[PDB]
Amino acid sequence: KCNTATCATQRLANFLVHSSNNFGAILSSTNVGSNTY
Amino acid sequence: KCNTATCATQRLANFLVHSSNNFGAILSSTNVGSNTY
Amino acid sequence: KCNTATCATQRLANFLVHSSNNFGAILSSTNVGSNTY
Amino acid sequence: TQRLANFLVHSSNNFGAILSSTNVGSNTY
Amino acid sequence: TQRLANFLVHSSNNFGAILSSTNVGSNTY
Amino acid sequence: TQRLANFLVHSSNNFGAILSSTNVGSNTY
Amino acid sequence: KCNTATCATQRLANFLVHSSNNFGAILSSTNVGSNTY
Amino acid sequence: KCNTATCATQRLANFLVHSSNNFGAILSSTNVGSNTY
Amino acid sequence: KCNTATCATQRLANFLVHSSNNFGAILSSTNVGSNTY
Amino acid sequence: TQRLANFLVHSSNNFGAILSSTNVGSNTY
Amino acid sequence: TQRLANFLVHSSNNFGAILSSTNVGSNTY
Amino acid sequence: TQRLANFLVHSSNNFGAILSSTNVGSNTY
Repeated sequence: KCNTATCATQRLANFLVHSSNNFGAILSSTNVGSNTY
Repeated sequence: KCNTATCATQRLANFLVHSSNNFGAILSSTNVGSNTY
Repeated sequence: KCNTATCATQRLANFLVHSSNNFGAILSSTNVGSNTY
Repeated sequence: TQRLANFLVHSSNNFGAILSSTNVGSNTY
Repeated sequence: TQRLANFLVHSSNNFGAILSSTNVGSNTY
Repeated sequence: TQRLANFLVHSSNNFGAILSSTNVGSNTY
Repeated sequence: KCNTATCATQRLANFLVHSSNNFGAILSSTNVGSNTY
Repeated sequence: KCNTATCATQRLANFLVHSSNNFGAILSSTNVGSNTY
Repeated sequence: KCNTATCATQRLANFLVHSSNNFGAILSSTNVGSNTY
Repeated sequence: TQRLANFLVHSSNNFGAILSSTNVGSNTY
Repeated sequence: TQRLANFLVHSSNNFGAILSSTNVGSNTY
Repeated sequence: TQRLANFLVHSSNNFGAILSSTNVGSNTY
């Protein structure tokens, strides 16, 4: 390939595997800036 | 390829796998800026 | 390819797989700016 | 035997500038 | 035996500028 | 035997500038 | 007057004299909530 | 007056004299909530 | 007056004299909540 | 001797909910 | 002798909820 | 003799909730 001069190479292999198998109950509440009076 | 001069290469391989298999109940509430009086 | 000079190459391969198989109940509420009196 | 007398006088005299804001139960976004 | 007397006088005299805002139950976005 | 007398006078005289803000129950974002 | 019992008296004499004699120039600007772009 | 019993008296004499004699220039600006861009 | 019993008296005499004689220049600026960009 | 090449691609794919507020020069009272 | 190449790609993929507020030059009272 | 190459890729993938507030030049009272 670069036999003679100045050859730069960045090799990036990124693999992401997000898996959620929910055989059940997940409950979530996000209350940002909310208020209860 | 770049036998002589100044060859740059960025190689990016990105693979993302988001999988959600919900065999069940997911409950979610996002209350942003909301208010309850 | 670029035997002589000044060759640049950005190689980007992006693969995204979002899969949701919901064999069940998902409930979601987003209340932004909403208010309840 | 209750003898009750209540006398109330409210007197307001503005000779200038009044600015008022009340937000019982508001939300400003 | 209840003898009750209630006297109320409200008197407002503006000689200038009044500005008022009330938002019982409002939302401004 | 209750003999009760309540006398209340409220008198406000502005000769200049008044600014007021009240937010019982508000949210400003 | 109240020789025997339970006499109450509130005596209020209020006198207000606002006088402005302007032998000259008064300039005033009230800009409430106004905006200039 | 109240020779025998329970006589109360509040005596209030209020006198206010606001006088402005402006033989000259008064300049005033009140900018509440105003904005200039 | 109250020779026998329980006689209370509050005596209030209030006199206020605000006088401004401006033989000259008064300049005033009140900028509440105002902004200049 | 200027040789100029500018290539720009903007690609936006919403698969869900987007809420946006911009107040360049506003005032909410 | 200027040889210039500029390549820009912006790619945004929302798969969910986005909320944004920008107040360059605002005032909320 | 300037040979210039600039390559920029911005890629954003939200799979969830994003909340953002920016107040370059604001005032909240």
